[PDB]
Amino acid sequence: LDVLNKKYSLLDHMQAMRRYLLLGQGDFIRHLMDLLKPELVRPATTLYQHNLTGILETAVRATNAQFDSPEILRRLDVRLLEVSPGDTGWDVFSLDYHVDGPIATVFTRECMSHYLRVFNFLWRAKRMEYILTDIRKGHMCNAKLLRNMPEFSGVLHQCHILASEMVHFIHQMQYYITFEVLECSWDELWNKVQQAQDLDHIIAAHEVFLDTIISRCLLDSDSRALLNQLRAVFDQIIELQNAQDAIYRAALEELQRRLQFEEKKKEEENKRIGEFKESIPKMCSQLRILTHFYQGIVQQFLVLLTTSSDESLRFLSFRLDFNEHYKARE
Amino acid sequence: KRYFLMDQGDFFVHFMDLAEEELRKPVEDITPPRLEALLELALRMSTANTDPFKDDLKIDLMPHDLITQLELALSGLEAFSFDYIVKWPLSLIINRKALTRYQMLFRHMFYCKHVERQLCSVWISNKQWFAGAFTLRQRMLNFVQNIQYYMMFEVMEPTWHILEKNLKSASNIDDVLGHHTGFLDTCLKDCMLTNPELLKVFSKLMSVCVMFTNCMQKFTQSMKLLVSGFEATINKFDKNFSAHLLDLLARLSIYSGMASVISRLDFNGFYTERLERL
Amino acid sequence: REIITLQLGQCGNQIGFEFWKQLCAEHGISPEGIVEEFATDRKDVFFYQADDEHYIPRAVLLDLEPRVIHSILNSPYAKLYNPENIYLGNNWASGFSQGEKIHEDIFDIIDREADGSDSLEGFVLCHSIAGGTGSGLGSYLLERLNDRYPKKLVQTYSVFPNQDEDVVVQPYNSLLTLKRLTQNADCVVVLDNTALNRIATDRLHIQNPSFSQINQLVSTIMSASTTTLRYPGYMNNDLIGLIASLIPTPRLHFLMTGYTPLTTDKTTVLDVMRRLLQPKNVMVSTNHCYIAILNIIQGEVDPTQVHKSLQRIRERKLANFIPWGPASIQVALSRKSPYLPSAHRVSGLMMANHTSISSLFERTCRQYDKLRKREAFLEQFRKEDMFKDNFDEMDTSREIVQQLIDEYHAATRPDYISWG
Amino acid sequence: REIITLQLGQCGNQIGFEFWKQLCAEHGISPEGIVEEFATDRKDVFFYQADDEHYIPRAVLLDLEPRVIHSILNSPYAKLYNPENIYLGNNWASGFSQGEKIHEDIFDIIDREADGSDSLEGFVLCHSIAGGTGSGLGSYLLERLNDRYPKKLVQTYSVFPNQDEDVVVQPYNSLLTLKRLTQNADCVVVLDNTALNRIATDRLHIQNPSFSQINQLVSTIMSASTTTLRYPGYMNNDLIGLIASLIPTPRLHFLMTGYTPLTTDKTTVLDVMRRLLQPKNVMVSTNHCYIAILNIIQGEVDPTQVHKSLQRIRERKLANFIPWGPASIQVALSRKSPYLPSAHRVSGLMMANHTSISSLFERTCRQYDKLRKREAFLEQFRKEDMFKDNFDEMDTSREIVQQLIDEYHAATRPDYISWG
Repeated sequence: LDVLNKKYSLLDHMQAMRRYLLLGQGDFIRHLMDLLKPELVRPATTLYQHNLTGILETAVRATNAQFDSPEILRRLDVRLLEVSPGDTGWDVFSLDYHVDGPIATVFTRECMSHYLRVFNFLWRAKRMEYILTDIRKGHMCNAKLLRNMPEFSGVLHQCHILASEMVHFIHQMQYYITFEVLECSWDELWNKVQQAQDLDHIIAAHEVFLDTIISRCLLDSDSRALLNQLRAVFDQIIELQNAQDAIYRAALEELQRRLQFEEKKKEEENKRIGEFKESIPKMCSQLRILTHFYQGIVQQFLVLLTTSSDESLRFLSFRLDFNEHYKARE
Repeated sequence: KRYFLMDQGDFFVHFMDLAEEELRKPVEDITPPRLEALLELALRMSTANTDPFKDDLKIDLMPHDLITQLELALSGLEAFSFDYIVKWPLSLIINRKALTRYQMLFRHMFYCKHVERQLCSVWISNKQWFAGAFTLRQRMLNFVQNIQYYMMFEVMEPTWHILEKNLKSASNIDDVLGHHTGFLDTCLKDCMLTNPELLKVFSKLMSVCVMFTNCMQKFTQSMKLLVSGFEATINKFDKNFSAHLLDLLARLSIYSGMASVISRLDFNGFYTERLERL
Repeated sequence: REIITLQLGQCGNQIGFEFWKQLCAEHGISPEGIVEEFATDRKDVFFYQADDEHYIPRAVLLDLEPRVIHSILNSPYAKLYNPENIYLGNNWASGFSQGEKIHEDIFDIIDREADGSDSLEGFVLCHSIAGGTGSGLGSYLLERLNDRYPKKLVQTYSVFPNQDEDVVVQPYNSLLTLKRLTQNADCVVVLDNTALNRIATDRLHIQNPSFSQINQLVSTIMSASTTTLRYPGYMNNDLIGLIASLIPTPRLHFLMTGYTPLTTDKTTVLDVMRRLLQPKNVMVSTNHCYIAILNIIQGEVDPTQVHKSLQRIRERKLANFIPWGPASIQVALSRKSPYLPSAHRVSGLMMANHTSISSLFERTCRQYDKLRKREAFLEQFRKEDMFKDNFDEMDTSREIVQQLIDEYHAATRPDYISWG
Repeated sequence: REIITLQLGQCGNQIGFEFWKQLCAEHGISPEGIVEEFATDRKDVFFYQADDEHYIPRAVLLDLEPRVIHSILNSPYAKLYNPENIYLGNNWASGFSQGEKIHEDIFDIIDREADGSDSLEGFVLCHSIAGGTGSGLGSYLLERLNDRYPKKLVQTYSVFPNQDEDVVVQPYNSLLTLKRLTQNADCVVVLDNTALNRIATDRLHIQNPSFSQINQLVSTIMSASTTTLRYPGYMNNDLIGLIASLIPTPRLHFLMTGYTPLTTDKTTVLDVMRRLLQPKNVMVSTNHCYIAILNIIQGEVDPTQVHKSLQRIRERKLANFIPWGPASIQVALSRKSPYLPSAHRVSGLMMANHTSISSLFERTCRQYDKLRKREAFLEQFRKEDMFKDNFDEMDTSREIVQQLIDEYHAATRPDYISWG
């Protein structure tokens, strides 16, 4: 154990399997993902690995990760999975930590596969949180130009209230993943390595560490339907960025046309007021059924959560509702 | 002894008030995570938190009352207990049978802690002019507090003092188990978990007092927001309380201190015999 | 739950300060307030707990024209408290009217510590009867906190003014305050100056500086009466269960107090019980007899000896008392306190309903009546005349305390099947 | 991205200087500015990094007729900054007109640090409401940096002037500045002088030199609120994600602040959460209740205890609040800072939307209205008359803040399906 931790630096590698893969460093992940958004919204047939590698260099030496060991930062590199003709960069992307030395004896391809699975989970959630903070950003930017139109007040206010329960949901999942899926497990791992005097102990501790991560995350065989429910609440997240923008591509532009009509004057505008009375009920009735759809799928998540594992998943149930919204409208 | 024999009473006076309103409801209406949080509480807020063993305590129920020593529509006042679990070197002395005997003692003591605080709580609700219910309330509360003290300092504390001398003289573990068995047998036998009828007279005694609390508070809140049809129920409760009291005193007088409790209950020696025996 | 104490009067503020000094010596804190690591005990029912390491006692400090409060400032316990409630008459009516005009801000001070804590159990009133600044104002706030909150308990610490006849307006004041204590308090802990002065002259050689000694005697009593609540016992360790055992009749809530060490400046239980029943170890001054007694023990007490001791008093015929109910004499046990120098290890308490005090009451009911015949000792104050133009409220209070005396005289006998 | 701070007002420049002193004690630099080799931490969002070994804080230092800035010069931190932006009224309108006439060169100073860094996230405005030199000018530049850049975030550090009634022109000034903060800022961090003065008189014995102490209290708050951004956490460690969780309604962006050590001159999480919810550990002064709370922890915190602690407040019925959405109470965890002497290891934060502050607002909405009836307290300044001849912009701002009060009163209830 002594020669493996210094001549091959086995422990410093283990510190960098939590930082990077399990998002334990966190600033490098968000600073990489802000700069990679227009690339990944494209189809990944027009994306190549050198362009990922290059912007990775910016992220690494702009962020704190530059001050860690050259070996562990060298072992971080991008990877791309196999392509399909129908493709999205968000669908095919990975970070791969290389395994060099005789460290293959300690870490097998199977634990890499489970590593990639939990990375896919915390990939989905970390994208949808960025989309929702764009929703809040659009609310704070466009509305103080929309102070010369009070007829949108109903539908804009309805979109404002629809944002906030999504903020509550994607702000209680991301503590259920923090303080129970990456902190209690980290305590039991860091206890059972630092006391252990044999390699057979430390391997069999990382094994049960990782299998408990598979149990606590929603990637088990029996929790599949649970995940298939959870994907449905991400749906109405990403859908919302179109629908909200479907306001501004008609609402905000007409106000600039109105200000140019006013600067002309230094018969037309009646039709502009009337086409609002044609447009507003349809977008309102669309937002209403999107609302009811979203409420129905999150309530159907919460009723399914009651029958689960005895203690571990049950904690999440408490997380999703602290006010008994789903026990006053149920 | 800290949780079963009530050696931290601040734990109980916090826990009972914060727990009874959820505890009172029938079976299959309570959920165990709620009560587990409220219990873990009144332990962590109290100064019973100082001992190193505070997570062995768990809550379970007894849906089967005193019948088992040879419920189905209520719980938490008829199905409630604590189980303090055991490790391997400590399961040689305190094992399953000792734990069940401790639990069936603690369940009978939970009722005597319960009914007294019902009487004290209905006292504060009202701090010519019907006042005979005051006399009945005072008689019952004096009775149940005397019974409670008599159990506390006649049986439980002196034999615990004796155990503190006996276990320091032990030379093998077959003396330790023998002292623990004798302690357990004496404390179970001297309390009211022993007769061929197991003193159902005492259960009916406390039953008419919880009926008395219930009817008196329901009448006073409705009067605040007949007066002789209400009188008949109280007169009946007084008659039943006196009748069951004479039954308990008769069943103690037949079996040969232990006439102790009478000397406290009637200091003057009034009602000491209102019917000759045999 | 938590218990809030309110002290008014100069003498009341003094004995409240000495009581908090006694509890700072009791509890695990320093005279600056800072926690000591030598310490079982609970500091929550009388002390607000921050993490400012100076646990602030739950006292409401109100006053009129502060004189002795300046002497309260010049002390090392000025860092124990600063809740900023110090604010700048001679009769019951003048003090009542002065308490009437400023009720909003003092009741805001009350609402402040009411909202400060979440659990609330009781209010202790530290007050002197017919004390001038205390009288009138204390009865007014007594009426107001009972009228505003009917779910809490009202206890009072009170001394009795007796000098064997000088203040000529004292029977009016004590008469009205006794009406307000009977109808606006659920229990009253009654003391007098005369019996403690007698015991103080018995133990020491004191004639002039008596006040400084009797304060110590009072504080030892009030700490002793709270040892069962501050240290967790299992019997009457809340205020409500304590008062629920002591009242056989809702007009009788006055508690007799004693203390078995008469001087502190081995034992078995029958010894301290028999010493306890003597009237010289009692602190409060035809057949007159107890209705029901509760005695509380503090010390190294073996459990089986208390049973034998109670059997001993049963065999002595020291029970020459006979009320109309089987509600009997009461023993309780609490521990002697650790953490301080504790001399005279085993010490006793009594909490008893005794009707001898009615004689004390009728002395006031004598005196006022004589002055009512003379009509030259009311002193005719202007706010007193405006507050009551006919002075018939004193006559109505005399009627109420006359009914109180008749109910006492009925409660003495074993015949209370009819009302007295 | 990087965040630029702007301080104006003499009091604002003082607390900005003390804040940079606190961060120089925090970060791995010396009081000359030179790097210390003892040090995890990021010095990029508030400090421009050259290799001049004196990392210059990203502060814009503007002033009017520098008096206290000379005292800022005589300090060992005069080598920390020199961006050369020091330039030489009494009302909101006079200060607004004085900010109007010199807008080009101060906006050139803004465009200078805008072009200086490549990534830009937010502007912090360190400003005192109705402060004289700060008022008018700060509202003007607030309008201008929101109008010029709609892609960035606007945060404000602001104290509330309250003296319980002297300046007669303050309700006009605060009324107009509150309009400008509601419509030209996305989030406002609200403080008042009175609650910090009350807590300062609680902890210390201070009456006259209060300013020097409350500055320290404020600086501890502003450093604490930035510890999650300067040290890398994973939740709300950018400004945008932090503000995106705290706003349930775009008219409500005022954040309540508390601090669990009330005095610093062992713990589990349920203890500091319960101490946190108390109004005395809160720094900002019918049913009024929170809409949504975020609490931030800093210290040696075990991860499973925070889950039990949140379960504890759920069981206490300390949640006697009820808005109309399931957006709930929020916990977050960040580390306690190394590298400095750190006493009172575990300390807390709260960031909460509370409607009790609306009472504070309507006090101003009371006062101005009374002066609007009298018409003798506007003081009739000449630039004030030329800037608005009818003074109907104050009436329109009163209409806007009246709609703000109605929206607050609708937000209190669980019925906000209709607009208030």
